[PDB]
Amino acid sequence: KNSYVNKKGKEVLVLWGIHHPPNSKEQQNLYQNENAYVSVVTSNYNRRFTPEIAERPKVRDQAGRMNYYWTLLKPGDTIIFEANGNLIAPMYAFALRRGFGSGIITSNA
Amino acid sequence: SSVSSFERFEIFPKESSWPNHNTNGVTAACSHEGKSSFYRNLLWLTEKEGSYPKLKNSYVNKKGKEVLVLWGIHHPPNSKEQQNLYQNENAYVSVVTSNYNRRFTPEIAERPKVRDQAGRMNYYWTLLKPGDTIIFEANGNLIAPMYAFALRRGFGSGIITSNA
Repeated sequence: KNSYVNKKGKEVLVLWGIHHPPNSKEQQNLYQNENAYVSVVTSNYNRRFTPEIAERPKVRDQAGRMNYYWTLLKPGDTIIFEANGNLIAPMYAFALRRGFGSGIITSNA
Repeated sequence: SSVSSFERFEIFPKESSWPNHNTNGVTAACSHEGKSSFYRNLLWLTEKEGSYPKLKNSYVNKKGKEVLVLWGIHHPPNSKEQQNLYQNENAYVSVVTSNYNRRFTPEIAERPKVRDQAGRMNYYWTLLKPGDTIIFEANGNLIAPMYAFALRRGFGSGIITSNA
């Protein structure tokens, strides 16, 4: 269990992953607990995650899956990461400055 | 926004619907008159004689029109409070109708205190059709209805935000 408080005064965008092994033996040699979990929570966020161990097609030569999540952490809001396996914890997060006239375009110029 | 009116009728009577569960669960977050109080349309069900037997209580929509039912599901900050209020760490709720079917499970984990409460309270709803039954089955963490609302659909209605 690890915690961060938003001391930036700006919307901290946190990204984390939840891994899903293709087999139960890999779950037991990377994370020890077969019935592992993760539980990322804030003041208004609350979600538990659980690895769905199952045999799947290889993509980038990987039968495993890797579910990427996010939430906005408000000014002064605390986030509490908790787990006993499969949590791919953030190194870095991004304190956003809102601004208008921005937007995504697809250009070959 | 598409309703003109409804009636506030007691869908599950506080005393008779729960002979095996203490219904007078009350919180400082829902305080009123300065003392701790609770929702006039919900019951916080807890242990009675230090036990929470598996409840199974049912209502049928005999109002002949869309009954909006409201219920909460509690999620403790710790496994001590999960035991002390609900007896079962393997606690669940299951609210089911003709076209509705949903099971709930307490996501127990420590969280940032809001309104001076580390616990969470997830408010769910469903429309109960004319003549349709709703069945509440649980062994913990069900915050059962007291009251529900038989709708009367309106036109020209809508929600506005006005300081006038």
